[PDB]
Amino acid sequence: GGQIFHKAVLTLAGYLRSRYIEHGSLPVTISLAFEQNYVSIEGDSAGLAELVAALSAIGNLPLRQDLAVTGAVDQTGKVLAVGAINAKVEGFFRVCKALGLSGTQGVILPEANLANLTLRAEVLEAVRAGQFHIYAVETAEQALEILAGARMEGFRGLQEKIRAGLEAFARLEEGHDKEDRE
Amino acid sequence: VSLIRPGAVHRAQGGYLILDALSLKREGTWEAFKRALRNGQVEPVTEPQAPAGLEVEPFPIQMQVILVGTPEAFEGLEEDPAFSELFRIRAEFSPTLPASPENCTALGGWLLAQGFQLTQGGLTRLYDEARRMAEQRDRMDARLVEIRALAEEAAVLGGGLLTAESVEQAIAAREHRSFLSEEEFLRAVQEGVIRLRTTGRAVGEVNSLVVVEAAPYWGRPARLTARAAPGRDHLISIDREAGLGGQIFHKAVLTLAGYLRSRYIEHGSLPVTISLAFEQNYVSIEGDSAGLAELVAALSAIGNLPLRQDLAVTGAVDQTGKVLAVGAINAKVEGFFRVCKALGLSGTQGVILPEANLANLTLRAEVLEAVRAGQFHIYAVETAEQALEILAGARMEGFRGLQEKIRAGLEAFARLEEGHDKEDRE
Amino acid sequence: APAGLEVEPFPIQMQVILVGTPEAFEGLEEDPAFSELFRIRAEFSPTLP
Amino acid sequence: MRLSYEALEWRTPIENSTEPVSLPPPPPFFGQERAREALELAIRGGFHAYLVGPPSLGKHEALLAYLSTQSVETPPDLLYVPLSERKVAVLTLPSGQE
Amino acid sequence: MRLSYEALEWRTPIENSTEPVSLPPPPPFFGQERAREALELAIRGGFHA
Repeated sequence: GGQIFHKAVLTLAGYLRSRYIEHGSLPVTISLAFEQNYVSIEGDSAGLAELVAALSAIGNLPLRQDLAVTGAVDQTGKVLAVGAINAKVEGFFRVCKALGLSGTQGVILPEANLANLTLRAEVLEAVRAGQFHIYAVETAEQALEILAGARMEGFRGLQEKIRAGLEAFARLEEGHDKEDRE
Repeated sequence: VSLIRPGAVHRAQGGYLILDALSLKREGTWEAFKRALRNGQVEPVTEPQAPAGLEVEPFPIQMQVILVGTPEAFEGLEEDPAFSELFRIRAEFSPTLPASPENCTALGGWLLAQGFQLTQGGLTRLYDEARRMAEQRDRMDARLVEIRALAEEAAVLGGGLLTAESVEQAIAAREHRSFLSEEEFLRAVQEGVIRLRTTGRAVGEVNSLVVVEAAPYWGRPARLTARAAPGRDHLISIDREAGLGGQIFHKAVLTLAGYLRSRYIEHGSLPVTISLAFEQNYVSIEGDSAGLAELVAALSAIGNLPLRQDLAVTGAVDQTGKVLAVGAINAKVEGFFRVCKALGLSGTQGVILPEANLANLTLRAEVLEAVRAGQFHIYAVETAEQALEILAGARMEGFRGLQEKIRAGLEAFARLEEGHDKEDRE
Repeated sequence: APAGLEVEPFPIQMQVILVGTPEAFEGLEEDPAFSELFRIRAEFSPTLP
Repeated sequence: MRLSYEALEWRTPIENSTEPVSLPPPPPFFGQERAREALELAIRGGFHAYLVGPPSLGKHEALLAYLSTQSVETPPDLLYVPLSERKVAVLTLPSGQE
Repeated sequence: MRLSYEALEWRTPIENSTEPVSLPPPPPFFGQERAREALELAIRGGFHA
């Protein structure tokens, strides 16, 4: 991975670079990692989960953990469909039902995958009972709005908190360049 | 003596021996054949099981050999100076014929000689389809077996008589029989699995037209996006640098970078980094020719220009901004028309294609009907600035022009990066 | 065979219909003879409406 | 520029698809005057030629149809005659004599 | 966008499930009209499909 540029990393970097321009560059380095080894990662598609996690790390936004997040994303932040959407939704439902359904768990999935959503009878029954929720999103900003439980625009909106976090990181890196001064 | 078998050499004495160069070297025969021709004689092939066999006198070669094959077949043969010394006459076949009423009548006569029953309309349709095959408006395809195959299918579908309707049905069926991948793609587009904007405007994204490698004869649109950020002047092509793209320079990236660097000089370098990406990885990108769509998307990202999305953009571009002809222009235009018709023709959709490709624009009947009805528009451009003017719906020059907006966007990016310099000093 | 029989070539009066996966035919479509012999392609959609 | 329909219409207009066509067969290599003249030279001169072209042009059949209309002086009869039980030579006789 | 259950329900509703079905055999290549028409052409014309 030293010289191999990954289309996923390039996509996430392009989104973050073009979306937040108030400094000559993104003043922050983001480390993304699955804390497990059963994950087969695709280097060709940037996950929506990776993007929302990066945005939360930057803006220090507490995301809801009851909602799982799936879906690819492109550098414009549009959420693209992913394969095996049924498998993923049903897997998260299995994990949630194992630990006991809290009545608020759910999955944030691409709206592009609505034509592939053929969930099992138990997932649909939990959805009808209100014990499980499916959120279809088109842009990563929608996913972040659902996860962080707030809107992007407006005062105290998520985008302002992200810009504030970026400002703080820029101040810290230019603080090390203050050390470079003297 | 009575067991000598006559070969092609003997059966051709005083006549012509038509060989296939592909068969000559597929079977390693060309070397011995060349020795025979140069020597003018040959003895029949003997077995290694003969004690002493017969003392056959070498058979005189009194024929004219006429090799046949594709240029690729002869490439492997025209190296030795003996070949060009033996076969001095090269009878090369143009893959196309001048599309003239004389060639149309000649095709009609050739088909009649082949046994088909044509009508004037059926012959006309076959001739037009030959031109379509040639991908040229003034050259019909010379592949007469392919026209005969289509004629056979048309005769079957029309009951032996090749009327205009029968040939149209044969062509439609020929397409339909290979239309599965595009059927799945159009279903994905209609269901929403693949989201294409064919209406409204968007910044930094455009509908390029690509040919898929899963079917290298069907064109379809691809959402191509460009994002501009402050930084060094380097231009990233995400789809060309997804592994094996860092120190291998791409002629397309170099072309786009050269255009952008030379075109906008008000800072020591382009103060912006542009990431160009296709979503929907069904795109077989070409790292050998910069796309006009790539350039207009980059320019829109830089200048924050809301390009029209109902227009698809195709065509290569060189570092001067001149739009170059592209292959499979018919496939691309008809693919975008298919996508737009699936989602319903808004009446303003269209394609921006190189004016260099007007000689190749032999569009299907439905695309032409939509054009005549004003439901579909074809814009021929020579310069990338013209394509941008059509997409963004404004002129480049003058006040509130696209060029000044691009310069303003570049100024803003330069100010952001020199504000990073502000922080570098402070 | 010492010299075998002098058999006349058997005429081919059938219609060949090769059946397989698109992967199987890819290795076969590189021949301008293939597309010249097998000109009708009957593709099966992996799904039905 | 917005291309008009007329600038895009390329199909030669039909006027009667209901009229069967009667056309004489075309000369071999019609529309292929380069190859036809090359072959005329190779035949008039007895040079060995070689037909080059993309596949499916029908070069093989056009070539045979063109050669069939040629006419060379009657070739002499060539045959193998044994001069001994081991030595067999080539004999050339007037045509029809073998 | 919280998808309602109705927007997610995809299963064909069963109006009665204990009634043995009696259905005529479908034509070969049902739902495969592309391949069926390709084969009809290949048969009517004697082409190799």
